[PDB]
Amino acid sequence: QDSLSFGFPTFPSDQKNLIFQGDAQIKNNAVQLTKTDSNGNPVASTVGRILFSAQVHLWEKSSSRVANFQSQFSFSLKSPLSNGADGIAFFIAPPDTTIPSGSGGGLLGLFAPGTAQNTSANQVIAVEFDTFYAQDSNTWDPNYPHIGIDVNSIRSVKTVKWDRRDGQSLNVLVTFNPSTRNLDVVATYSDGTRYEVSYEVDVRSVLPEWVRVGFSAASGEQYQTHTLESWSFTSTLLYT
Amino acid sequence: QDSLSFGFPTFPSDQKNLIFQGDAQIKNNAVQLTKTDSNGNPVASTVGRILFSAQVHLWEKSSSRVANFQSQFSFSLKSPLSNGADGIAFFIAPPDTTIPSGSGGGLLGLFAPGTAQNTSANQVIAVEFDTFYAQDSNTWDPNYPHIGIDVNSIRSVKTVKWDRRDGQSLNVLVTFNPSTRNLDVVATYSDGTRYEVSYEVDVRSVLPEWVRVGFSAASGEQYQTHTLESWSFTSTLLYT
Ligand SMILES: OC[C@H]1O[C@H](O)[C@@H](O)[C@@H](O)[C@@H]1O
Ligand SMILES: OC[C@H]1O[C@H](O)[C@@H](O)[C@@H](O)[C@@H]1O
Ligand SMILES: [Ca+2]
Ligand SMILES: [Ca+2]
Ligand SMILES: [Mn+2]
Ligand SMILES: [Mn+2]
Repeated sequence: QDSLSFGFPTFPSDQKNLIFQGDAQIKNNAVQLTKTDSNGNPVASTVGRILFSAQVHLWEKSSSRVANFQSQFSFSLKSPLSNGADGIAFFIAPPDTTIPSGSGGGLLGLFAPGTAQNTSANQVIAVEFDTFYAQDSNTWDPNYPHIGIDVNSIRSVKTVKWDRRDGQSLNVLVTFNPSTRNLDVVATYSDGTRYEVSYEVDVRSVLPEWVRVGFSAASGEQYQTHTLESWSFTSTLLYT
Repeated sequence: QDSLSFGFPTFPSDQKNLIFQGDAQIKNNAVQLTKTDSNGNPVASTVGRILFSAQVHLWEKSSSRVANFQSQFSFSLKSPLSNGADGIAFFIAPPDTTIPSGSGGGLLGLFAPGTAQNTSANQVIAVEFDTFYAQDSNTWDPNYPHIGIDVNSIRSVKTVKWDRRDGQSLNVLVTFNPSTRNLDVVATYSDGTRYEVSYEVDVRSVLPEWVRVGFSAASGEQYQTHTLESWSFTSTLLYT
């Protein structure tokens, strides 16, 4: 289809169109990307991702068209630790994408250690909300919590300072305009605090014509829940 | 998802989200539901169907909601014969539906011969565009071409006389309003000739909560091409 849209105002346990990978599962009408024990507390060493089952037609070689897409979602992170980790990301990848071996912790379930900073070795565009930046292990990160735009590498092409707020929902709107090739991210907390970051990228040179969209999160030695609360997505092919 | 929408203005050969069954295949930017020969001519004894791959949440018991949905599509029928057969149908059925054994010809690839008129044995709602009605083999049909609403039986609960026009595209809008439980069908040719048929039906008592939607067509001894040219669909769960 040239156009596709879907909306999850909440996530009831009865799901048919989500691909669950790793530890991801539905609990209390939300998607818990990372594992929680019986009491709902976060645990270490866990990775989980979800993908929408239908493939999205991102661009079409034959017709010179590229999709205009918008992804709106909300999530919250909670941890009793002072340094909850590692973060959650909205991502776009080839349809057969699976969790790479050893992609836990700071790799966010998106990259393999050996090629995490090798741009010619990956095909992924992701928007990360990264809460762990210890310079000794997450050497590629700026030294503070941040929102980053990742294009084929865990070392973000761009980051902006962000504040992690325990148990508070962050609403995010990610949009891509094929005319300007701008990928824009706008995130807000309920008190109006706003974060914005934009990057120009030709998706046709990074991803295949058909892709799958979803979310990924992970926790290494440090941990926190990564709860996806709602998600709506729309995409339509346009002449450029 | 509570809401789902997709649009196919045309059908390029590179499809990823369609389930093809029987003889259905893409050809010249359209879906040819029934088999054609090397030159594009329709042939006898063929059945074909397509279904969109993502499942539609038609109703939700826990919340007492039922979806409002709209399906718009256009198709054309062509045949060397003056009495082409057998017809095309838009249908909604359980997700695992497959072509029933012996469902060719007048059964339109939707019902099994032995239970075609047994309402307690089927789970399907279909809107048929039936061009063949000989009473020796299609004993359940009115004696004229017709559009019909089928609820668990090949013997339509409601029909309207219709005119088959060789090679002309018919534009169809099928809508279901949960507030009134009315399934409405409006079909029009480009010159403005219009046909309408509606029926009140509680989808909750006929189909499961999750379903798949698609099209089916067949040709028995008499034949014609059944070309699906475009298709758009949208569904939204509503409390009514
Ligand atoms: O969880 C914090 C931290 O723990 C370990 O050091 C590794 O798993 C890192 O990749 C991760 O960033
Ligand atoms: O095609 C016309 C007619 O041919 C045969 O008689 C059978 O396949 C019927 O079911 C069909 O309606
Ligand atoms: Ca990090
Ligand atoms: Ca018939
Ligand atoms: Mn980072
Ligand atoms: Mn009929």
